[PDB]
This record gives sequence, C-alpha cells and structure tokens, in this order.
Amino acid sequence: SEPQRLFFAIDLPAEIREQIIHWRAKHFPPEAGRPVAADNLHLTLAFLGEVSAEKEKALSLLAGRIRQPGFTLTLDDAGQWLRSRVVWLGMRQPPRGLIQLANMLRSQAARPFHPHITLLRDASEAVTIPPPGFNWSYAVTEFTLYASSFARGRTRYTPLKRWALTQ
Repeated sequence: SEPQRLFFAIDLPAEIREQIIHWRAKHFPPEAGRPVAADNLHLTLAFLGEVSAEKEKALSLLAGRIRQPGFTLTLDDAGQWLRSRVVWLGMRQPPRGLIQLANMLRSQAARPFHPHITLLRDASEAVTIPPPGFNWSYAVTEFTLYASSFARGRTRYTPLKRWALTQ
C-alpha cells in the first residue's frame, strides 16, 4: 500500500545498550544535546528513505541472497560531527565483514560509509568527547530491515525482516 521509510541496521545486545546509555548520562548533560532512546540505538548499514511496497519486496530478495560470516564489533571510538551536530559511538578499524555487508546493501539499493551509533542529536556546541566504556564488544549474528515512524515527535523503529549471517 503506502510507502515506508526503510533502512538496514545492526543492533546492540541489551546489556550493552544499558552500558552505553549509562556512560552517556555520565559524561553528557541534557544541554549537550538530544539523547537517542535506548531502544532506538543502532548502527545503520543502509538508509533507504521512502520506499514503495514493490521496491521493498525486491530489496528483501536481494538482501536474502547475501552470504556472509558473522563478525565482532568492538566499540573503541566515540566522537562528534559538528556540522551534522551529532555525538556518535563507533569503531576505529571496522571489521571487513561490516564494510562488505554495508557496501552490498548500499550497492543493491543504489556520503561514504562511516559506520556509527548516534548517541546525541542536536549536539551543536562542541563538547569534550570521552572514550567509550570498557569491553563494549559483541558478536554480530544478523542484520535487520527496519521501518521508522514518528508518532508524537518521538521516533519508534519497527522491525520487518531479519537475516542471519553465516556462522
């Protein structure tokens, strides 16, 4: 029927989301920027924007043809992009499995890919950016197709399809 705002993403284990939002509430005041909800924390592999039902279906097939071993993400980096006004969490040297998976999703769907997890939005002022917490590392077993929707000015992500990575 009606188009949906879709995107692919890598998710976070529950315990690490909790570890992150605690680390964020320690080094960043409300004045620092707008905090991303715990359940909204993710690593976007490919943003699709408004997609028709026909286009979504074709993408889900192309996504299902992907064959890739799982990989490990260790979040050793955190930073700030001043123009886009975001405080992000990421990885210094991302695994080849991450770069490959993203590029394939960007290729099938089609700014260079710089994998990150947004922690704060509207972070217009510069702020000292501490390093991430210790041992924020986990195994990636799957990637998910998501559809976003904005109810009361609050963002909610709804999962549509999940694909496991070989392992």
